[PDB]
This record gives sequence, C-alpha cells and structure tokens, in this order.
Amino acid sequence: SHMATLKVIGVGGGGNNAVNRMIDHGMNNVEFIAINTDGQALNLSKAESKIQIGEKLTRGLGAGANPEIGKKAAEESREQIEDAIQGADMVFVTSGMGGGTGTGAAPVVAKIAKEMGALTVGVVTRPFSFEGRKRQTQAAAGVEAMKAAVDTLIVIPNDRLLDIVDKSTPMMEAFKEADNVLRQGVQGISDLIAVSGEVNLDFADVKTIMSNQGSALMGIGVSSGENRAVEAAKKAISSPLLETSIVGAQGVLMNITGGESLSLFEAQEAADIVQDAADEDVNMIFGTVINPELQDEIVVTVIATGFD
Ligand SMILES: Nc1nc2c(ncn2[C@@H]2O[C@H](COP(=O)(O)OP(=O)(O)O)[C@@H](O)[C@H]2O)c(=O)[nH]1
Ligand code: BEF
Ligand SMILES: [K+]
Ligand SMILES: [Mg+2]
Repeated sequence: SHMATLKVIGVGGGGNNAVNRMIDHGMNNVEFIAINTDGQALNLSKAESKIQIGEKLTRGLGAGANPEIGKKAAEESREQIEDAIQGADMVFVTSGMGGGTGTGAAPVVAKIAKEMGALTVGVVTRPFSFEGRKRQTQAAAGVEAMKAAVDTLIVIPNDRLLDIVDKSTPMMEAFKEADNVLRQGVQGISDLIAVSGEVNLDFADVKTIMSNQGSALMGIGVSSGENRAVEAAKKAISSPLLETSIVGAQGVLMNITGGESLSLFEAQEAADIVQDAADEDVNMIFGTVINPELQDEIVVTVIATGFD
C-alpha cells in the first residue's frame, strides 16, 4: 500500500560521476538528480533532472576548489533543489569531499532534503593522500558538515582503493568499486521495499534504523554452497573501502533472501555473525524473503548504525 520514492543526488564532479556510472549500470525505480556548478560536466550527465547551481558566482565553471562558493551556490538555488526533491521519502546524496562544489553544496542539499521530509543518507569520499593535506583538511570539514546535515553518513576514503588494486587496475575500474557501496545500498533498500517478505521489513524499519543515527554501514553479500549463510553474512559486513566498520554497531537491519531451502539454522548462523562482529548488544530488525526462483544462492543485506 505504501511505495517509497528513492532519489539519488550527485553533487559536484565525483558525485555526478557516480550518478552517471550507476545509470549506466541500470538502476530502476530510483530517480537521479545531478547538481553541479560545472556546466561542462553537467552537460554530459545522464540524469533526468539536472540543476546548474551558482551560474552568477562561477559563470558556468566549477568552484575552483573553494567550498564557500559551492555552499553559496547551493543556498541560492534552494528553491530549485526543493522542487527536484519534493515527494522523496529517501534521498542519497553522493559527493567527493575536498573540492569546492561537493564540499560546500552537498551539506546544503542534504539539509534541504531532510527539511523536506526525506530520510537522508550521505555517501561521500575523502581524497587520496597524494592530493595533499589542504584537500584533506577541506574534505574533513565537508565530512563534518555532512554529518550535521544527514540522517546517516557513509565515508569512503579514496586511499582504500589503493588496497584493492594491483599495479595495473584501471582507475575507472577502481572508481566503480567505490560506486558499488552506494549502488548496492540503494538497490538493497529498493528490493526490501519492493518485495513482500515472509518476515516482512519495510521502509518504516529503514527509518527506525537510519533516522538521526550518525555513521552507517550498508552491505550486501551473496553466496552459495556449504556455509553459504556465514559466507554471505561476512561479505555483507566486510568492505575494505569503509571508514566505519561493523564494530560497535548498536542497530542493525538485516534481511536474508533465499529459496525454499533457507534453513532456520543458517539464518541464526548469519545473524550470529553480525551480532558477534558488532561486538555489541545490537538492536536487530530481522527479515526474511523466500524467492523460489533462487536455488542455492542466499543474499544477506545489512544496514548498521548506532556507533557510539
Ligand atoms: N572515488 C572517486 N573520487 C572522486 C571522483 N571524482 C572526484 N573524486 C574525488 O573527489 C574530490 C573532489 O573532486 P570533485 O568532485 O571533482 O570536485 P567538485 O566538483 O568541486 O565537487 C577529489 O579531490 C577526489 O578525491 C570519482 O569519480 N570517484
Ligand atoms: F570543481 Be569543484 F567545483 F572545485
Ligand atoms: K518488504
Ligand atoms: Mg568540479
């Protein structure tokens, strides 16, 4: 009876790159909004909804690494941003911290979304160390501003990409690995909303776990065979790309999807993996979906919050 509206908003260059790559991948039932100062980059956006901010400040250029210009640009386009958001039940704001537009405009966009009634999740990167300390300090201020503006925040330090590449992995391939954090989080929530579970979770449960909750982890794991449930649960909670690990989580939304063979025993095994990894007394909202078209694969979705 309730069908939640999810939007993904890219802010600045890195955020709009993420939006374009997610659209290429193919999302469905998610709406995308592209926000930038940089008219050149914005012109190449694949997003249905595009908002050029700050044209009077920048003349259609980017913000030249000045976050105050990104912030003013967003504020002066508040009404256009409100209009594009209106109706969203959930908004993901994605941005690369450290430049001028994401750093300054992304917290404004998040504040607007939350004031408009949307559950508001930020997924942002910190710069590579090779970009230098000024970029890092500027990024840190953006992260802090994002935390103040969102319901929950996922931070991806770009330095962690250096942990998952070999000497030849293309830069674009590494970037797609960072994108997956947002894409699979969005997809997991979309699927949770769309499908009726045997133990049914819904958007009210997402809100309980994510509303006004600080740092977050969103993870998906898929596995087959023996120890599938343990293996899928470990994959869901163990991304090498995250600033915030599962350790310390006090609230967890966990959904297990499997075929008719999904056993009670393996459901407990998977839940225990998350409980034990948290190393906390976690408040868990547990769900299950039986998809008969699944044979031997199991999918574990985890949203974790409450680090404190
Ligand atoms: N992982 C990733 N990081 C990016 C990407 N584009 C930019 N960055 C990072 O994001 C930071 C800000 O860059 P950018 O978004 O282009 O600046 P802005 O347009 O002024 O918001 C950079 O310092 C990089 O660390 C991307 O596509 N993927
Ligand atoms: F390119 Be960002 F606007 F500094
Ligand atoms: K559901
Ligand atoms: Mg730019």
